[PDB]
Amino acid sequence: AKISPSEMSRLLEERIAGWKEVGRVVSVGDGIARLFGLEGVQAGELVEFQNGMTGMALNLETDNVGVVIFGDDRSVLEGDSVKRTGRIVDVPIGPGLLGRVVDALGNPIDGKGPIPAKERRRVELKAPGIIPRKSVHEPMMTGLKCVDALVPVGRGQRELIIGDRQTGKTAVAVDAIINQKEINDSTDDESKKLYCIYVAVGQKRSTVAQIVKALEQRDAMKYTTVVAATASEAAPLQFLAPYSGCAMGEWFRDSGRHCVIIYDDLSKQATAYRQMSLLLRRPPGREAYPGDVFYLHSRLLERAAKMGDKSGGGSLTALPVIETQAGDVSAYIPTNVISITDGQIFLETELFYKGIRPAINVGLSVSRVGSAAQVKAMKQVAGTMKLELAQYREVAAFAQFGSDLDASTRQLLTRGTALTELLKQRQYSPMKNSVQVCVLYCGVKGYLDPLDPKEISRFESLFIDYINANHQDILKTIETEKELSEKTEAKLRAAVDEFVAMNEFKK
Amino acid sequence: SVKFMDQKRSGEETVYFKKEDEALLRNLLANHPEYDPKYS
Amino acid sequence: LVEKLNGIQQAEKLIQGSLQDVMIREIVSSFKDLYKSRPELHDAAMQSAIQGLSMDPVGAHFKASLQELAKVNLSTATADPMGTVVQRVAAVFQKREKEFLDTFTVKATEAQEIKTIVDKCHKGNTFDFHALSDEELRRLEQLYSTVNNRV
Amino acid sequence: QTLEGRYASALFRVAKKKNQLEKVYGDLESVRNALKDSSEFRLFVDSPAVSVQQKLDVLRQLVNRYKFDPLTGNLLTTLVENKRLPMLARVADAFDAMYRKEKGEVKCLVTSAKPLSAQQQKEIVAALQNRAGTQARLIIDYAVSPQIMGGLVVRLGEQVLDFSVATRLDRLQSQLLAPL
Amino acid sequence: IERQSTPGKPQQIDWAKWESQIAHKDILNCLKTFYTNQVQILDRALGAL
Amino acid sequence: NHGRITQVIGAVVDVHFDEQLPPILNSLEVQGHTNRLVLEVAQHLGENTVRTIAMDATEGLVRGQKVVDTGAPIQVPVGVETLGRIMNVIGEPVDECGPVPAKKTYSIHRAAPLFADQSTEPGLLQTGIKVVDLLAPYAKGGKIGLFGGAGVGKTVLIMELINNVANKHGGFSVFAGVGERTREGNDLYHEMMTTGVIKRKKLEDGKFDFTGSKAALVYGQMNEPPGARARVALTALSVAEYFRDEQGQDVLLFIDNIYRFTQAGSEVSALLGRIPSAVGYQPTLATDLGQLQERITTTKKGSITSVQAVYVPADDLTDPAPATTFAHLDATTVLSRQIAELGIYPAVDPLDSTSRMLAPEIVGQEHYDTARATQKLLQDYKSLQDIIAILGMDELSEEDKLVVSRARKIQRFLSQPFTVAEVFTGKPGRFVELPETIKSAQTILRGECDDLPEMAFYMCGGLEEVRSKAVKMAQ
Amino acid sequence: TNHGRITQVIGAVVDVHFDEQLPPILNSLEVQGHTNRLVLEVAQHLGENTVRTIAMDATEGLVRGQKVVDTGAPIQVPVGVETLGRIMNVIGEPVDECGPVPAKKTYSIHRAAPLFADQSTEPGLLQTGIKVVDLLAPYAKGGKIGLFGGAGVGKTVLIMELINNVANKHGGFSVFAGVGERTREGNDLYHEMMTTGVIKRKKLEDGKFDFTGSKAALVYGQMNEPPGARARVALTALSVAEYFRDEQGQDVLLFIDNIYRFTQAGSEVSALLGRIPSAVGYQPTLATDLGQLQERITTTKKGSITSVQAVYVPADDLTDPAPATTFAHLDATTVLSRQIAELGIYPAVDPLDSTSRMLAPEIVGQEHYDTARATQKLLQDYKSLQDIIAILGMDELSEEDKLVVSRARKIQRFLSQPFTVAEVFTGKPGRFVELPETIKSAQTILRGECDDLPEMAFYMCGGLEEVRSKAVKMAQEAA
Repeated sequence: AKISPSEMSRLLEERIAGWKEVGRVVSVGDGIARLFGLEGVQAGELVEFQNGMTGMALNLETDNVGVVIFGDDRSVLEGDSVKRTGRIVDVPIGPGLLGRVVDALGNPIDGKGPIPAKERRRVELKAPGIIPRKSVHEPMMTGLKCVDALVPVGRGQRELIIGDRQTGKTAVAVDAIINQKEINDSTDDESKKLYCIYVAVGQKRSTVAQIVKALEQRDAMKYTTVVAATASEAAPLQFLAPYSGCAMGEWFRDSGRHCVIIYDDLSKQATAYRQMSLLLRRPPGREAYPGDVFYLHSRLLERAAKMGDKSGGGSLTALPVIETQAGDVSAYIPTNVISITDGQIFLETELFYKGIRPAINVGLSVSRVGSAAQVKAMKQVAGTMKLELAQYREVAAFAQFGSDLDASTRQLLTRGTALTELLKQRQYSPMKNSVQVCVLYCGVKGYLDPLDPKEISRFESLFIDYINANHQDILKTIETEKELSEKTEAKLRAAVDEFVAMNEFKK
Repeated sequence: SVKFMDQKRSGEETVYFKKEDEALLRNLLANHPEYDPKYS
Repeated sequence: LVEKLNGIQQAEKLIQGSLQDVMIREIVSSFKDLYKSRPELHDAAMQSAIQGLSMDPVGAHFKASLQELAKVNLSTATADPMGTVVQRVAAVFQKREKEFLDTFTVKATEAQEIKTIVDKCHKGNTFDFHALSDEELRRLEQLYSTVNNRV
Repeated sequence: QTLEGRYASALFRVAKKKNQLEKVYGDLESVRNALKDSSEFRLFVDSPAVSVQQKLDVLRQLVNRYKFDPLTGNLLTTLVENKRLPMLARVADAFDAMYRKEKGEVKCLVTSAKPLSAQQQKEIVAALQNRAGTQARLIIDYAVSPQIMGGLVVRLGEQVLDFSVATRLDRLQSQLLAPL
Repeated sequence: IERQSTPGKPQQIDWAKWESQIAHKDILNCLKTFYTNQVQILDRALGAL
Repeated sequence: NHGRITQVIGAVVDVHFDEQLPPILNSLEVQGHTNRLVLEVAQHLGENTVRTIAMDATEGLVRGQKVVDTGAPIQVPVGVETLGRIMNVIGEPVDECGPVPAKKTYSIHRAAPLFADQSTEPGLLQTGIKVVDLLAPYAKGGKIGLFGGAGVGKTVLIMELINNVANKHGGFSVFAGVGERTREGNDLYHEMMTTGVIKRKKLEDGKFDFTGSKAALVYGQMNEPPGARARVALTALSVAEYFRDEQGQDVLLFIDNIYRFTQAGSEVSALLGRIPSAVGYQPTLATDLGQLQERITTTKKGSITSVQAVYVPADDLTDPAPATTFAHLDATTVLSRQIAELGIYPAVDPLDSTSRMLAPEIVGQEHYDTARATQKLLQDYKSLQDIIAILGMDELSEEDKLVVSRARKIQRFLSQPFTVAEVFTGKPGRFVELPETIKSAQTILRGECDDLPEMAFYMCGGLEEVRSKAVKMAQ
Repeated sequence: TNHGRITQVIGAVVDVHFDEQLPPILNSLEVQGHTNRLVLEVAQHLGENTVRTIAMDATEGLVRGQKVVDTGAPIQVPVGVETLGRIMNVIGEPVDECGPVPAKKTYSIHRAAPLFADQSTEPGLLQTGIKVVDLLAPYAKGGKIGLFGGAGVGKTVLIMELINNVANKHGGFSVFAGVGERTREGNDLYHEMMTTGVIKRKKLEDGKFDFTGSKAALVYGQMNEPPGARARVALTALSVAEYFRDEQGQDVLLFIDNIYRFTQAGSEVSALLGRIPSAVGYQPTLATDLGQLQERITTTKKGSITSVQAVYVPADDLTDPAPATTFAHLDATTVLSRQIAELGIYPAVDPLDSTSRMLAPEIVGQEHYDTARATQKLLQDYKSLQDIIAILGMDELSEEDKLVVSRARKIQRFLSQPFTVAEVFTGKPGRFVELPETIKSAQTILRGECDDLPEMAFYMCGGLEEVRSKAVKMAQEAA
């Protein structure tokens, strides 16, 4: 800081001296300006007006130049002078963003201090090529059970979370973020810590504040950052926020570290791009979108990658989110984003109201990476679980008509109901991998078939407390070895038997 | 109606042919002992 | 303590912001008056532009007012619409600083009240105990919960 | 660039090549002044009730009855053939604003009220040493927002030197409201 | 207990920053004095128990 | 600054200034005109030309008329003097009771509150309605949406919420009508003057004294141009922002047919020269709405609870306007025609309805479990509609028949006769507390009311009324 | 060399002004003064010595008045045995990080198709080792093959299996073209080809490399690249293959992944190039732009190119204009379905949508033709009982209909087989089923000499021996 009289006045006196390329505004409307001049402009560079507002030059026509404004157009007055800075639009990167909330351009909005970061990065960049990459072999612990078992996620993947409104899309990502605080606290190896970036496009600031509050309540902000391009924020900011997030994540990807980025409401980006192109008089396509939507999302999602041992070994995982209307996934945007991703996580309202929460349909949901992004101990259980759930999904529709079936089919129905009641979870209540392994072991080896379904919701909880109280060694062994030897098998079976002996349920 | 009929059909066929495959697995090795590896 | 220092830093920042805001506004209004009042500035600006086609009174007056302000010690000044820009700006300065210190410091009236009416009436050499008092001890407790929760 | 820009460039080029510059130069000023003073030639140009033949006939009568070159007549015949006669004034403005350019520029300029012969001389000589264009035929105007300090536009578009009071004042204020 | 022994001591505020970033430097000093006077007695009770 | 009209296209006016242009959003007054025609600048086009939208009819304008720039945007008065008073978009009162003697005026256009100046504290409202109190709890200090077509009971639902909240509120309140019927506007005005929400008193000298009023009114109705329909919600929001910024009070804000705010833009952008989007909507369909919604937010100074009625054209919830509006709401209530055709009122679809204040960390676990069990039951009943329509209930098993019975019973039990419906229903109103609803739902799910008939739950409120009606029907 | 000046820039479209000697259409222009190499392809002539071109790389950083140089010829890709074992871009530049291509020749990617007088050859049978393919949709040795399907049905997996089962045994060369597919997939294909000897990279002490052998060439225009590259990379790979066809007279294989991206990359720019959109957003020049490609892919009296194109089908809609037009350009067809993949029947080939010009009694004998048609009749008969089964039930069906349903289900499970590249999904080993074995097994199953066997003995097998073994195992485990 500084003092007014002796310092600031001297500074302004030193500031006032001035006399005698540049351009002038010719047309203004709807957050977009059309200039005449600046023949040496780079397509895509920042532009500064004579009132502090900023802009980005996109349409370098012959007569005029098309700039999109980062704010309101009340400042521009059709004749204002305009100057080019020469900088391509760029954002800061570093660990100074961790714990902070910033707009699309790196300007903070938490209201507590500036951004201490010295190195910047260009927004639009070339993705890495075929050679500086490697296969996906490490898992990304989501904290959920159905995901971590049947729809695994790796480090370097690009997995879509597609569903309807109010189905549990943001909650999946927030649980993925919350599950990492234990993994990060129990280490000081940055190669193993997982940092996080949450890009909120189109959301309202109340929602973003609620998410920040939910993370601060759980100490899940010292390894995350947020990029809020809300609805009041102009279309170019909603357009640039995901690319700013990818720029912030490429620091982790390139510096040997790992990262995960969640683009929330990725359709608002396409809405904003439609808006910009239609106000820049570019011609539309079908549903009024342009043709550059594929090049809009491919640019963004191809920056997620798993680099080789020569480029550090980092990663940048992506988890975009999409809201469909009436479950129509035959549309243009869902189809585009599905055709450029390594998996799918479908979410349904029928399953959301039937009682299945998270409401993940494990039939349509897939993961092309699959078991490579999955632990052996979890493979052993999840294979059987997927088979049993497939059989249950096949048979239950015919079974529900009150027909009378044999015991080999009654067992299928019982085990499927048990697993379906196991995979339910509370919001913001993630679980460790070893605990998921133990619970799914209890569910798969038949310690829930005779038990009542409605009781499982406490059979789980109590069992968890039991194995967190008296059997920490099993969890530590599973966490370290990442497999189930016969010793751990027998110990877990004995622990489950002791628990069922010590406790009593309705069956 | 569509997923309804499809899943009902699939379940009914699965149950029927599961029963039939159980019966055939019971009565296979008798009528075809040349395949039974128990006798080889 | 950390939240206290964040708050005081933000307050100082907004103080200096509003200060420079008014410092510019008042100089501008003063020049808009002086120009329309004085005849000489017109031909001076004419000559300035003419010689510029190959200092102006605007920059001259601005720099003059800034230099006259830089060594004022705004604490020593007068009321709000007191004419001279220093007398126009130091009112805002002092008032804002008072509304600041009253929010990140205790007030001497609050001090004097209890110092002279509550505490020493109990006892002297050590100020031993407190059963010798009225119900307003509870109010003193509330005062505690104000003071430490503002400081 | 624009339509009138194209026609003005063609006329500038051809008159720099074959006939002369001064004839067409004086012609463009006379035509613009006739348009801006008669108050009926403008409607004659804009109205569509006038047939193309009557248009060409009146244009040839103006050719004969006034000091007039064949290049400007061919220009007018082309603008009539292409339905661009309403673009006369615009074409004239473009031809006067790069340009009308080898001999001497015409510039706009503003004050508050009547200045004096002394500072008028000073203004013209200063703008002349700045231009280094030996011929300058200017304009006077009166707009009082820029309080008295002399603002103008030497007509080439990319030089609007805003020597004014209120403009420098507002630019300075908006500059010094910057943070720190 | 686990909470108040997991991070250990990441707070450890540094007055070198705030003495510079603040212009008053009259109440900051007394506040810092209070802080350093309380932390001494805290560590005292800690090592005493 | 003076300007001239050069061109006129419906609700759009192109103006030409000579010396100095006005900024965007600035107001211009037309002089050679009968009424007070106001134009709001929207764009700049070059040649010192400006494009503007008119707050009234352009019949009578001339290419050459004179226009005066006011130098600032539209200014609406604020204070406790606007209370108990109607005000059009330009602030001019149309109550025929005198002028507005308010000291201060605010601009129609203001930037939204920042990120740091927000406070998302979870509260609840006591609406007295069973469906919303159970399955879609309303958030004190948040946004609430009533989505519906034509003839499903949005206006009736808003009037019931007014009766059950604003009178029992104490603080201030505002009502905006954006392209709704003048009949219902006058009806609301007279109901407020009856119930004491508006306290008009005629002094001996013709003046009036609205001291004691607790509700402002802003009306831009169907008999208005689009420019006078796309700027009324902003007026109402300014009137409420004055309260919840300076006075620090918590306010309510009921808005009727916010969809017109977009419809006007749809019948304006074609004349402003913009390319249409999918269904003729604008490219700014999201920003023009978010700049309105982000001004509605609880902050550290005060609070705005908001209740917006959102039209749904052609009963299509996939339209871009409601699709965008869904993202800005904290609570939702989607009305349906299929349920209204069954005579159920309010015709709320409890599955399309949702909320953020349903989690067990806000409402109890008994409330959460009852709500989720009801939703499961209604979804299981919906899943059998096809097979019931084709084959019939006889094909079903006994568990499915019990499910269907309980689902029909809880459908008929989630129906309430309001007080404002007494004029076309006859039956008196029934306020319903939350624990009675929860007990009734628990009992209906358990099976303590399977003996009763199905038509005994229709328009009865609690369960004692249902049992009394079953008794009387036994005869 | 001429010299031009950029006039305006709109996305992937660049207008350029020349003072004299305009370039013909499709010529290549190089931008001067840019960070990396930037090439433009002329697409239209607008007037006033102005042209309109499409950029191969991103236009970010371009300036009006920037200088441009015409090359006097379209995008020339290098050719020879030096491209073998190596990856290439749309403009021929390598992206394998192993050095530059020391090719002694270059071919223009834009050429004219072979005329009608250059006839095809006999319909040679192609053995892939896949059962449903070898049986119902035999692939031709010298003709085009199509793999139509949406997302998640096994297109790139099927292409990888075909590569493992064909390219390694093939004595001639081979080409792969990735047109807007995933980069993970490109890396995996490159690693697997380096593993299985299809590529033989040998690093040297002096820092160079040696790709001797390595009967494969790779070309990539992946999603990250802009339009203009995705469109022309197919022409690049097709010229690389036409070289081996015409001059060396070799037989060539040509695998293409997501040819649909070509059309998409046209539709991305047509409206910027001033064209009016077609029915559902596609460009008007869809059929001609696709036929100019496809007609260059054909057998002649100098060589042969067997092509295999994967066609994305959005939303499982075969009525879309792109696949609708592509169907007419193919000799062999293979349509993948989701309703079949949901049953775990992989490969998820629909035998009632798959067709082939080769399935005729004169080419394949009547033992094959009648067997295939009987299989299709059986499957259609099974499909024509789904509603009766869903409404009434199996109780109403006669024993003839129950036999039909059983045999159809057995055929359905039997056409499945495990691939070698799906070990990391299924864990099971891969199989290679010859065609006589397939015909014997199908004839046996249709004749009724396996009704004694169960149904679950088929869903992972490659013959009847494995079926009997699995049934034997299930019977032993039953007691």
